[PDB]
Amino acid sequence: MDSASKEETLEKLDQEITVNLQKIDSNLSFCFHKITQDIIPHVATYSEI
Amino acid sequence: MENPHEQVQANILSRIIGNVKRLNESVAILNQELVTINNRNKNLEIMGAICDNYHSSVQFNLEATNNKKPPL
Repeated sequence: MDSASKEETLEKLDQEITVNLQKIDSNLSFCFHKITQDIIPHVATYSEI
Repeated sequence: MENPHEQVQANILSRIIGNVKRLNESVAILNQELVTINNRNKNLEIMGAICDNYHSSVQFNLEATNNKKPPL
């Protein structure tokens, strides 16, 4: 295909791995926020009820 | 006694040999200058390679995420 473009593709893989890691981190942080701020307080409210 | 053409042709041949020598000198200096200029310019391949690599890097970084702006 191309040599400059094959090095470019290796760099593509590097970029994609980085961005996928960032997305995974964001998703897990959202899950943590949902668990800590929403689910547990509602469980406590149900307990009080 | 000798044909004068022979003498005049020997003279002009001497002139042509001298002129060829001068041409050789000039071409040698030209080669030296070209070698020097290429050796000094060798850094520009480095600069262009890194600039091209960075341009490709930013282009695919705008491709990878959807952050590539629309064409103005």
